[PDB]
Amino acid sequence: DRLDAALRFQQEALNLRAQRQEILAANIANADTPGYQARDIDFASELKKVMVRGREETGGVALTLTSSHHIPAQAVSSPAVDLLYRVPDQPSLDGNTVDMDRERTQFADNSLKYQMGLTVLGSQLKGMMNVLQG
Amino acid sequence: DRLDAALRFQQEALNLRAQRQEILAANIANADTPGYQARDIDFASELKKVMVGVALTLTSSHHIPAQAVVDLLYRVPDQPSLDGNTVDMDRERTQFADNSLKYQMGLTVLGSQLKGMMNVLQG
Amino acid sequence: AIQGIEGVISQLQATAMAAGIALNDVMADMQKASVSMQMGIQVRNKLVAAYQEVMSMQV
Amino acid sequence: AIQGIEGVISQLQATAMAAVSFAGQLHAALDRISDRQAAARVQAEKFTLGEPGIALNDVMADMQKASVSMQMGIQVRNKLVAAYQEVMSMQV
Amino acid sequence: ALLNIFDIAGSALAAQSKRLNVAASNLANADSVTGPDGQPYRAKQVVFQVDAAPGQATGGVKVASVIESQAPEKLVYEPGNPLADANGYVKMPNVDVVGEMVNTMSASRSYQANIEVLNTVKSMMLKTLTLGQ
Amino acid sequence: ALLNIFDIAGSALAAQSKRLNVAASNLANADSVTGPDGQPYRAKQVVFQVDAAPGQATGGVKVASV
Amino acid sequence: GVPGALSNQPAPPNEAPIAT
Amino acid sequence: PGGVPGALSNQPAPPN
Amino acid sequence: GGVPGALSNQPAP
Amino acid sequence: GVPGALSNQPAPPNEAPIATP
Repeated sequence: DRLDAALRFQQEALNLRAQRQEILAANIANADTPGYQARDIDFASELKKVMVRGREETGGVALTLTSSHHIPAQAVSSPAVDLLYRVPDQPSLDGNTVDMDRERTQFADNSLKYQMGLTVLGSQLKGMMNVLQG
Repeated sequence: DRLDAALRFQQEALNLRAQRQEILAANIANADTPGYQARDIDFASELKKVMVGVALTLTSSHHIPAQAVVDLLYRVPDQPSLDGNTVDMDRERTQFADNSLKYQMGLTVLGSQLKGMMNVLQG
Repeated sequence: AIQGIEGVISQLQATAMAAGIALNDVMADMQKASVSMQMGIQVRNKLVAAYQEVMSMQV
Repeated sequence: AIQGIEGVISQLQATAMAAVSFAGQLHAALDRISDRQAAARVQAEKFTLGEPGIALNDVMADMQKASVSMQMGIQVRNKLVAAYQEVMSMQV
Repeated sequence: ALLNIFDIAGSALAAQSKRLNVAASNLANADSVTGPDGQPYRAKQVVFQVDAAPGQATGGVKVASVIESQAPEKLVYEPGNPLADANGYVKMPNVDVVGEMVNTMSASRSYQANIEVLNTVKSMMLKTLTLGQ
Repeated sequence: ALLNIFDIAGSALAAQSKRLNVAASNLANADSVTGPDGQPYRAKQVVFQVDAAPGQATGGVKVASV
Repeated sequence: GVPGALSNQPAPPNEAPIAT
Repeated sequence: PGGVPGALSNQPAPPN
Repeated sequence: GGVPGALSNQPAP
Repeated sequence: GVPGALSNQPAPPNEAPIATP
């Protein structure tokens, strides 16, 4: 409980970093698709929201497998994050708002912040094994 | 050895790519020889043949161990030249570039397999 | 459970008186379990050492 | 065995009257990782063979995924061995 | 959930490869006059859609179908060629060469961007696997 | 054998080379009175077909005959 | 809205007509 | 609803 | 599916 | 058959006479 609570903030921030990078990679993949508004999330507000109320999913339901021969299958699943629209910079005839400079800057920034989260969490876990080890 | 069996396919593919690369470059070099036929190998069949021997027996120390010691298919000509040369620049240039790419891909795959076998052991 | 609802009403009386999985999650829980197991091992070792020191006495 | 089939029918009678594990999970994980690696290797060999329909993109991505899965298995083995060594070091 | 980036970027790479292949096929047949059925070659183009099943927020990209490009067939007056019309109007493909070259360049650039995404994602997965160690 | 893009573009190169060869041979024989047998030279034409290996999807260019 | 900021409402479909 | 990427959807389309 | 990728082995086998 | 295929037979010599023999 205590150890779970102490390591919960950085763990949740790192998970939200992963989901934000998935969203940014989806934006980069759809960069040439006509009629695709770029999506992004407000990291701080969603992080506090996940902090106060635990993580949740839109659906994520799945077929139950009582026997050992039942065929496993799961329907679509996604986080409970609010996918907001990014304000376009300049217009385009095809009708997508994926501006590549913004996408690649957010991608690199999210990359470094995820590495920072990994460093902090690893430092804390060593900072604990140091105490326990004897 | 089991290690050979895992890396046999990629090593044979890499060697066959190198041999076919040499053959294609020989075709390029001899483009101006009158009467030269453009030769090539069928990569898949030769790869089957190589993938699909008896070291002589050494009774003592002085006994000497056994000493060790592909089929070329003609290319179908496209344009009839007057000097009998059937080497076409465009076809073999594309084949040369493709063989270079596939040699690089084979190097990448073999290196990845060796690196995985290594990180399994490192510790 | 029926006994579970009994426990809920008991806690209400107490209040009255008083007034798929990703690497990110896999690795974090794996580390947490390693840490908890090490803590348990160390605490038990301390307890066993204290008990053996007590029993190695001379009365 | 004849006596083995006798034992099977005996266990069936036991089920009539009456009316997965950590090692199993580790075996399942090893089988899954090996199956993924073998699938990637087979697709790579098929591409090297020249058979139509196999794209270099899929080959390279599947090799990437297989490498990541192998590294995950290696890390799990490392920790598991470390935990076993820690437990065996306990003084009783 | 960094593993889903593998699927997203792989789908994007496959779709961009298909688009580049279709553009190159159109470009290489700009001068064609006949098809296997005798019909004139019709310039073709892929259709890009979000690879999201119903209920999925954001996915990669997928090629729905290949469609004939909407443009008038280029009429050429050659009533001596064995293939012709009633008035000798040979029909040639409607390929716009500049458009195909720009499409090839764009497909190559998007492909390379997706490769970079995959590379950095794999590096991060390895670093995550080196979390506490 | 070849990658699909390699095959398509190489077929395009070969087809353009054949068309250029036909044009050059015609330009050389513009003033020829007789052939080797006693018949006039006839201008050659090259016909481009799409080598649609799959069903109607894509394909390079092939030359059936001159 | 400031470009590069985040808004909960999508941008309207843009069009470039030739004749008004 | 996606559409054709690149040249076709970035050239001024006919009115109707 | 109907269209093979650019980086695929010649559809013609 | 197709120009650029593989065959086990060398192509016949490329003769171009000036007059009919």
